[PDB]
Amino acid sequence: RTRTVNLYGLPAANPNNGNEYYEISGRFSLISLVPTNDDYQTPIMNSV
Amino acid sequence: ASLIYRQLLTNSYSVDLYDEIEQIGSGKTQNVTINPGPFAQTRYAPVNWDHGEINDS
Repeated sequence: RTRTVNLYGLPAANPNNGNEYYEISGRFSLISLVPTNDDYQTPIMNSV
Repeated sequence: ASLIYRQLLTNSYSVDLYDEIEQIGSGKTQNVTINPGPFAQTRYAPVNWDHGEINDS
């Protein structure tokens, strides 16, 4: 009941569209720099 | 060569002396101070997760 009709986009009035959530799936590749040792720097009696 | 038996029997008192050695050396305080090596450790930081900046108006 208004001028602006047939416009492409998505207004903020009701974005949820009655849905609890919008979901997305994917893969997650991380190349972080751990502090982890290499089993050295550990005392000489490092054993059962 | 029989002298070894005589020496053992005669010197048996050193057995009790050695028992004292070990059972009071244990009592005495020792601390082997394992090091940190020449290479030094360090943790990341105190890091806490939060929601990022929000564009309010």
